[PDB]
Amino acid sequence: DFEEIPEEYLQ
Amino acid sequence: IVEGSDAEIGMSPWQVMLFRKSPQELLCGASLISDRWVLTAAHCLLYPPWDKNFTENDLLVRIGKHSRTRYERNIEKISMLEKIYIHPRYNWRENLDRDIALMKLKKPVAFSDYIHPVCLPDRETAASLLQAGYKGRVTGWGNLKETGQPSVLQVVNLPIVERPVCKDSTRIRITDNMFCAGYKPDEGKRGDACEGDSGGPFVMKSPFNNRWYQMGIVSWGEGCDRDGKYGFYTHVFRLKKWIQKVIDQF
Amino acid sequence: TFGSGEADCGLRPLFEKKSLEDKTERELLESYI
Ligand SMILES: C[C@H]1CCCC[C@H]1Oc1cccc(-c2nc3cc(C(N)=[NH2+])c(F)cc3[nH]2)c1[O-]
Ligand SMILES: [Ca+2]
Ligand code: NA
Repeated sequence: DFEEIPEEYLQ
Repeated sequence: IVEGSDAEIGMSPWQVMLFRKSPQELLCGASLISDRWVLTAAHCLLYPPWDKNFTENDLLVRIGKHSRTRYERNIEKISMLEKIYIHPRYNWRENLDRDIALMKLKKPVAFSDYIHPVCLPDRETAASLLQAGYKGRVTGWGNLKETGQPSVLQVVNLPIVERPVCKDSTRIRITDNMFCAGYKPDEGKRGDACEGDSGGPFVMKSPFNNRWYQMGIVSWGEGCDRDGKYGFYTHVFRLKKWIQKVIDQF
Repeated sequence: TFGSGEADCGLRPLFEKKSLEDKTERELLESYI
């Protein structure tokens, strides 16, 4: 249920 | 947190969320003590019995949050880790004695109305505040019941308990590096931290200088809010010299 | 540095800094006698 975060933070 | 309430916005600006990148999930709570250091419980990162050993690259730290599941655009900051340091004598084999770890962030974070560090206690403050009967506050996005998760940060205020009482509530060997807190069965009030809360802060407000100090880290408990049981926390002041050392060495 | 912490540690922007109290901090202060 966590909303996605900016791809930039996975890397 | 069990029998706690929703926090107010900016009530715990030092609360941090350890987030796993794959799966994307809340791992533990943590606290912001500098603009580059986060403090948590070592068992959230290394716990061999269950094959848990996370490294820098598997975690994300989210600061400035209120909602558990939403990406609070323009409010929270997400930092990557540079290094993780676990206490050299962390005891995962027997009782989680010295359950503390420090995480260095890749870049410093900027403070805001929602992001601000907590103070670490000094001998005098520890001395005067860590007395049975005195209440502290715990926060987190952990379970609401033993056996679901809340939408926002929860908070609960609990009294510190006399060490004898703590030792007589369990079979585990309690050391001087832990303290326990919670209401007694004959108190009416309830409350406790629970799964998902591990790693977060137990803080107290000094009546001398009005500042919030982090006296403990959520470490363990048997069940959540069970009667006759208490929550145990890492005694931050006793491990402070270790904290200072890694921070002024790295 | 530590001893206390980031110098301005423990003072919340939305509370201490504006002289506003949160809804249950008084509980804590009252337990210190
Ligand atoms: C999230 C992973 C990270 C790696 C290994 C520990 C595991 O975390 C956990 C898994 C299952 C339960 C807990 C947990 N139960 C807890 C209960 C209490 C309590 N006072 N009643 C507490 F303070 C912390 C807890 N933490 C917990 O922290
Ligand atoms: Ca004063
Ligand atoms: Na209890």
